[PDB]
Amino acid sequence: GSHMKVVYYRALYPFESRSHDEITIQPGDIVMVDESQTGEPGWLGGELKGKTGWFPANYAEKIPE
Ligand SMILES: [Cl-]
Ligand SMILES: [Zn+2]
Ligand SMILES: [Zn+2]
Repeated sequence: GSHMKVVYYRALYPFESRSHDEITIQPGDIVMVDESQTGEPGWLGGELKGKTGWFPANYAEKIPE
């Protein structure tokens, strides 16, 4: 994917990671996001609890700065 200026997303729906490059999120988790892979809806990539990876972009919401 592509790097972007670091931003924070709050998870809205649960997602369970399966591959190395995915992360698990639960509603309310805050992810520090620095990557995207464009798609419909595509993927966002970032760090949560010491792990890094993709999660589906429509499963979280951008937190205003
Ligand atoms: Cl797609
Ligand atoms: Zn493995
Ligand atoms: Zn992959």
